[PDB]
Amino acid sequence: TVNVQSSLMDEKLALQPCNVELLESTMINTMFTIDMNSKLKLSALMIPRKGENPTPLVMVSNPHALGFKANLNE
Amino acid sequence: HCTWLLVLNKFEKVGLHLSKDRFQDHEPIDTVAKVFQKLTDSPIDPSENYLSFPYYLQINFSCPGQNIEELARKGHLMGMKPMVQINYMYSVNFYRWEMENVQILMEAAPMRSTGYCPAEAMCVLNWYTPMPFKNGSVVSSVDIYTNGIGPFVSKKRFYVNMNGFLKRDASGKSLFAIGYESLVLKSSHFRLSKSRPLWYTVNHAPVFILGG
Amino acid sequence: KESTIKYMVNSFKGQMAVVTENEEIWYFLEGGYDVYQVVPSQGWETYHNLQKMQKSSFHSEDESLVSLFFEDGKLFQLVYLFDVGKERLVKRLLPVGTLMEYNLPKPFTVVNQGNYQAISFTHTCPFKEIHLIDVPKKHHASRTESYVALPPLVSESLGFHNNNTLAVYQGLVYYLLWLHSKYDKPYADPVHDPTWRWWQHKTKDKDYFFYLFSNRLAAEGIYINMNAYQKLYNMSGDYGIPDLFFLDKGNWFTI
Amino acid sequence: HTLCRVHTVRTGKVFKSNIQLQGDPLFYAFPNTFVLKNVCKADISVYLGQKVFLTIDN
Amino acid sequence: YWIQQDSLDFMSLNLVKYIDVGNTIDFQFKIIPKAMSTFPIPPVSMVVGNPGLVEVKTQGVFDLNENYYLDIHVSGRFFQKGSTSIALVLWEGSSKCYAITLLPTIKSSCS
Amino acid sequence: IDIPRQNITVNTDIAAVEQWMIKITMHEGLNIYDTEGTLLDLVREPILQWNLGRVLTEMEVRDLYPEVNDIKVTKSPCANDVALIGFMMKPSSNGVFIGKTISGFWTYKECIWHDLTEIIYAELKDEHQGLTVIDLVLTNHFLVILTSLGLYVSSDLRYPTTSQIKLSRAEFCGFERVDYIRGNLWYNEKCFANRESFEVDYVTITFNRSSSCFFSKEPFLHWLPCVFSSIPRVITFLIDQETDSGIYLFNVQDTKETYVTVAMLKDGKPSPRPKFPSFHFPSTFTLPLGMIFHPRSHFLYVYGSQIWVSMDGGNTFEMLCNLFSHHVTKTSNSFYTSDIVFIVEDGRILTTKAGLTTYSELGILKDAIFTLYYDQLGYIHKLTPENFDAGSKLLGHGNSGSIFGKRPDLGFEAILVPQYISTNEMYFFAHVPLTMPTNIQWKKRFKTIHLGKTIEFSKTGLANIKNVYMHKTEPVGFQTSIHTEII
Ligand SMILES: *[C@@H]1O[C@H](CO)[C@@H](O[C@@H]2O[C@H](CO)[C@@H](O[C@@H]3O[C@H](CO[C@@H]4O[C@H](CO)[C@@H](O)[C@H](O[C@@H]5O[C@H](CO)[C@@H](O)[C@H](O)[C@@H]5O)[C@@H]4O)[C@@H](O)[C@H](O[C@@H]4O[C@H](CO)[C@@H](O)[C@H](O)[C@@H]4O[C@@H]4O[C@H](CO)[C@@H](O)[C@H](O)[C@@H]4O)[C@@H]3O)[C@H](O)[C@H]2NC(C)=O)[C@H](O)[C@H]1NC(C)=O
Ligand SMILES: *[C@@H]1O[C@H](CO)[C@@H](O[C@@H]2O[C@H](CO)[C@@H](O[C@@H]3O[C@H](CO)[C@@H](O)[C@H](O)[C@@H]3O)[C@H](O)[C@H]2NC(C)=O)[C@H](O)[C@H]1NC(C)=O
Ligand SMILES: *[C@@H]1O[C@H](CO)[C@@H](O[C@@H]2O[C@H](CO)[C@@H](O[C@@H]3O[C@H](CO)[C@@H](O)[C@H](O)[C@@H]3O)[C@H](O)[C@H]2NC(C)=O)[C@H](O)[C@H]1NC(C)=O
Ligand SMILES: *[C@@H]1O[C@H](CO)[C@@H](O[C@@H]2O[C@H](CO)[C@@H](O)[C@H](O)[C@H]2NC(C)=O)[C@H](O)[C@H]1NC(C)=O
Ligand SMILES: *[C@@H]1O[C@H](CO)[C@@H](O)[C@H](O)[C@H]1NC(C)=O
Repeated sequence: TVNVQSSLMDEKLALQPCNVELLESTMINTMFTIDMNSKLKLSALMIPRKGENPTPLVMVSNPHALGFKANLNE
Repeated sequence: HCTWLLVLNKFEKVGLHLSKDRFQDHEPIDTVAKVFQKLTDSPIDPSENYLSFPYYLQINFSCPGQNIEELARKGHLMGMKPMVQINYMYSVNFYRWEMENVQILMEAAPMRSTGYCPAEAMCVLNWYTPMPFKNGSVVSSVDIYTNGIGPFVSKKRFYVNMNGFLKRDASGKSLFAIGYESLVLKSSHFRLSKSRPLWYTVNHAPVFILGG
Repeated sequence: KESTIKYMVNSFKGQMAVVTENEEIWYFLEGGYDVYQVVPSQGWETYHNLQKMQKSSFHSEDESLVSLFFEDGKLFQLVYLFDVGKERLVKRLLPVGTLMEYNLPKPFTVVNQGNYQAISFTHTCPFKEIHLIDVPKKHHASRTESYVALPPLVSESLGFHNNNTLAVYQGLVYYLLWLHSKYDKPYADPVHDPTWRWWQHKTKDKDYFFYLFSNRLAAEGIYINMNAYQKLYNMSGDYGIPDLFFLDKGNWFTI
Repeated sequence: HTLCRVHTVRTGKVFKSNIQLQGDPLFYAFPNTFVLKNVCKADISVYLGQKVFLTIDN
Repeated sequence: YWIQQDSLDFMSLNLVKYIDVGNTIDFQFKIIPKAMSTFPIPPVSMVVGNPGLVEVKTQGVFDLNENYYLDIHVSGRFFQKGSTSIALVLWEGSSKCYAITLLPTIKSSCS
Repeated sequence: IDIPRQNITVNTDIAAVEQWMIKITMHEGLNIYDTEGTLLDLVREPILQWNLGRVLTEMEVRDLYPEVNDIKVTKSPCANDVALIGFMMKPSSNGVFIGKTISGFWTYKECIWHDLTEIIYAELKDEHQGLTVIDLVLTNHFLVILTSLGLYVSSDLRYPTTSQIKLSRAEFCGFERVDYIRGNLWYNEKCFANRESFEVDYVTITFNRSSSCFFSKEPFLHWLPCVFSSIPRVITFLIDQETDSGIYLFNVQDTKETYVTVAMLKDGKPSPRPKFPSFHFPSTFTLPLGMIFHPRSHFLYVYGSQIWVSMDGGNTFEMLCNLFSHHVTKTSNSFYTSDIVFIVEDGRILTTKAGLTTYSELGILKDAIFTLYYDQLGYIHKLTPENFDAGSKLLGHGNSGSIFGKRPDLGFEAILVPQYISTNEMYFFAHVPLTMPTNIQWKKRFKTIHLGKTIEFSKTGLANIKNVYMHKTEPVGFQTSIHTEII
């Protein structure tokens, strides 16, 4: 049983730490339905590393059928 | 850096003299009815009675390396106005008075001193505030701080306490009833004297006295 | 046991100062079982030298302690400076926190940095920082009644105040406190907040009055604002743990 | 030693049970081995290779 | 230092606001200090150009993390026109930050 | 994308209009990748409609290189990137040459050079060997050119009729080619985009040498003396529109007195009887040279051998820099990012930002003749004949440290001794060797420049300076010290 998280610390490899501290939401638990002339709101909470500046993005599998507007606020 | 300077003035000498006066009068005076009568286009009903507290708070501030008057002119020209917070301390006799404790938040009003003024506009400039007091207290603490504009001057706490040990004479000058104001401090008094306690009731003593 | 205490000064808020015959001040914090010598000490020498560098007017080479006392939790000592020509008695401040922060011999160790070694002082405080959150409203906790009386506006171009304007300010503040006193009558009155009975009908004319002031048509150029003189019940201002707390029959608080 | 540490799972052999294999075993046509996991139930999987193993357990 | 202004149309460094008679302009800024901070005193010092035609009320609050929130409320005195500039300066901040001073202009006039 | 212009501006009138900022983002709410730029309106800019003069072809501009003596720039207040460059030349060159740009000198090639000699000659009545332009200033609706032979004012930029710029000559008399060449023009840069009634443009002209100051209101056709009736010399007169006052910088010859006087601007004319008592600079203020307002602000700067800044309207000044036997020649600044650049004699460049008492030094430039320019986005440019240098390194915002290779060391050749005063604070005492010449003391002393600076140590070291103390006598052998926070 290889534990990749621990193996990604060999000094020869010399990886860089993850730049985001937290990225969480309750949206992962359930699937959602959009009926005709209906909309929904999704929420996520993200905390970056002390010094790093990660850029969050939101994507959709089917852009022809689904449109999104995303707002990131502190 | 900069420090506040607060002084008590009289009603009859608000701008003429900048020297300190002692908080000798504890009765409101009625020398204001005339100006309120003269005031028409204002929400003032002639029925209600209007009279004044004696004394004013004169406020200026000093920073090292610059004289006071150009500092006051500067503070005015930059938009800064003192804010004053007067807090009263209740009397010990809760049988006679009530334990209730009040505050009053005021803002100082700039006034040019009544001097010659070679300059066309501004001169010696001081911020004045009424000094209010109420029945049942003799200790009030005055916190002065800027309104956030202009130069920064640290919040300073003064005490304007009633002086009940004075008396008037024929000439009208405030002279002490307890003793004679006829001595000057000398270095010989403090050269050989050791430190001594200062005893008083902790929050309700207006006047401090030190002997020894 | 070599020293003898001349007298004791208390803060009534958790701190105490001790003056001996040798004129050395010791400090005691009621939390701990420790007395610290503050005035004859390395930190005081540092602070005194800094006051020399800053050219403070309260600090001199030769001085004599007249006495010391606590004012609202701050240690103020009145001292006679023996400056040549400008000798004077003045009340100075003793910042004991600053004196403790500058006491300098302290446990330190030589750490290692990039092929170089530097002096790292060993921290002694069990915590990095302490903070109070969810504090309780100071004015409600200490049961204080607060008023506001802002100065009347003036139409003068430079913004200065005459003696008559200050007289108007004086009378308005007096009348505010007069209503404060007359609010203690036994009968309820229809509307709380005593200043209501002062404004009453006039509250319907505000625009008119304001008009006459905006165009500088109003009497002596003074403007008396209704909202300027009133008793504030709820404000969000200075915070932290209030000093006094009042409790009545099972009511509680949290910190 | 480095990376993962080996351990072998072997149960039901505590006594000399002799059950012979019935039928002809299946074999994955391709030379490489593969493990196909049931997406919904993690425990169920199929090892495809020289011999085909369908495990309800992991 | 970092200056945060989350209100839209207030984000731009240069901005001009118009006040009519009796109208009022309110805005809020947040200052995050990336380092120690001069905590007893506010990190922002502000000055007004011709305070004779504008009255300014400023409220400042510190928090747990030493961030500084200030709210500025700007109103006109009486019926006259003119313009004044209120400058908010991070006196402590070094000369290397992209934005140290902010210079709103308040006009008493027809927008 | 294709945006109809009616979706942005929706009117087309020749008037002073502000240049827009552009931000390209991947997602406006979820701001992830963004780029900054500008947008300029070409049908409304006043100066762009007119034709400046005979355009100089290639191989003709470069013939001016051996003749150029100084460079001057106009900023075009409301919309930057519309600057004009003027060559000041030695009496050998018989012409007036001015170049114009549209992209803020980002590319040297895209600069159009014109010769306005014939337009001046049309209204010229005093011909001489030299007519090279001494100074030029661009107001919101007008252009004022102090040519060697006189002062000229553009007719009006809003209403174009002639299709070529028309310059009318403003008259003062007894001014020889000599008085005009020592003149210079002071103009408070403010943007009047919508031109409210109270907003007026004032321009003052001062010539060292019957007064030497003169000043004038909007159309600059009638110039009146800015001072009325052992004589103070008005170095600079400025109009404070916000407080409606006149500000004089006075220097008295034969003594060392220097003072700024503020007077109420009664009926459009500066009154006597100063508004409030005048501020007197120390006697150490050797030679003042100028006094300016930072654009679209109320900060007042006085420069020369020393640099002073005044909060409020010249009531009190705080000296932020002293220069010994050196003087500030030219000043440059931008309303955007509020950068201030002082170009001192010897080529050193001091930098600051408006309202800050502390300043820094960017570096030393050895170019013989040059000037510094700030465009709309705050990018700094070095302008020399045949070279417009934007910066060796580019950054996402307009930093002004792009031109110079690296930030300089503010240190000096002295001996420091460190002393702990707490766990976190520290002293550095700078030793001035006993027997050191008094004339050499300053070489080993901390200055005002070191406030708010960081101290670095080669082995391992980093700390921040929070206060600078001067104590000549208290320790023997040390004259200055810094109180420092350790990092
Ligand atoms: C920063 O950048 C922005 C970018 O847009 C810039 O905004 C622009 O500022 C201009 C100021 O110079 C504004 O001009 C004004 O335009 C008015 C028209 O308003 C109408 O608004 C409707 C809804 O908003 C809109 O549908 C309508 O659209 C079109 O209008 C056309 C007429 O121009 C018409 O042909 C079309 O069919 C359609 O209807 C308009 O947008 C003008 O009315 C207004 O006053 C007129 O000015 C013009 C020329 O100046 C003149 O011919 C006319 O007589 C009016 O002049 C007089 O005005 C004074 C008071 O101003 C009165 O006393 C007189 O009686 C007249 O009314 C003005 O010009 C422009 O609207 C605005 N654009 C946008 C999109 O908001 C900022 O100005 C820039 N800021 C800085 C500091 O630079
Ligand atoms: C700022 O406020 C301070 C105190 O509030 C003022 O200081 C006071 O100045 C007066 C000057 O009139 C001093 O009065 C004394 O008068 C007698 C009688 O002539 C004279 O003999 C004394 O030598 C002195 O002049 C007073 O002592 C002084 N008080 C203090 C505490 O310094 C100051 O004048 C105000 N400054 C401005 C510019 O308004
Ligand atoms: C503390 O309370 C006392 C009494 O409650 C206040 O004194 C009283 O003030 C009123 C108003 O000035 C006086 O009314 C006056 O009465 C006399 C005679 O009737 C008359 O000359 C006036 O026309 C007016 O009607 C009242 O006499 C006076 N009481 C006494 C005993 O002097 C006092 O002002 C309060 N102190 C403060 C600081 O508020
Ligand atoms: C404000 O000061 C003025 C003086 O400038 C005071 O007016 C004087 O009042 C006395 C009353 O005894 C008259 O004798 C003087 O002639 C008045 N002066 C002038 C110039 O007329 C006025 O009383 C003061 N204000 C208040 C509220 O007392
Ligand atoms: C241009 O403006 C019109 C409204 O006048 C709008 O319908 C159209 O979508 C706009 N064009 C773009 C590219 O947004």
